[PDB]
Amino acid sequence: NKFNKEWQNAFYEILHLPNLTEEQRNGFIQSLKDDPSVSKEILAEAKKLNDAQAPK
Repeated sequence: NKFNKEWQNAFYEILHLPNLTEEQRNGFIQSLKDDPSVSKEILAEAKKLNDAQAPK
């Protein structure tokens, strides 16, 4: 199914990633909406970015 539990978990994980600016956050969210089938890969990249942006 297009908007499965997968898609849902990615949305709320990305929403709560701390090190993303707001622009980045809503960018990954827009991608999730524009292409639900790749929700897994969007989530990975968001974590990858969030983690690459921890202060100190």
